[PDB]
Amino acid sequence: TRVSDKVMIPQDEYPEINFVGLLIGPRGNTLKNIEKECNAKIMIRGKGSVKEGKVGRKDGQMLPGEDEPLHALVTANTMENVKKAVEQIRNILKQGIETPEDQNDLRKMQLRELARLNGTLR
RNA sequence: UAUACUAACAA
Repeated sequence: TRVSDKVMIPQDEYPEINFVGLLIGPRGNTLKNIEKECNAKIMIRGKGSVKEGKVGRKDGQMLPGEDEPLHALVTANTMENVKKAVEQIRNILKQGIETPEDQNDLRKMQLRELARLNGTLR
């Protein structure tokens, strides 16, 4: 008895940017956070998901990157738990680094969650 | 020049 629900990333305009980053966190703060909240399982699948085609780490495609577009598959037990979980996740992607007019100034805040956490805050 | 980027977990 497990429910699934991934978050679609606007790969039509943006590649994967901090969508995978912010959604993850340092090592995976955002991932484990929502995981400990509604008992969900965050796992981004697609091109830029497991830092296999980005910078920082080593290069060398290991997982197929021609099928999955760019989404963060979040599992759980009930649709309710995964629902609220996906909600926050959207607040991270939907806004990403080009957050709506609601904020915009805090567009870089998605990087502060990790920064202020590891002292990486300006 | 934190001018913040973090990639895990899984695949």
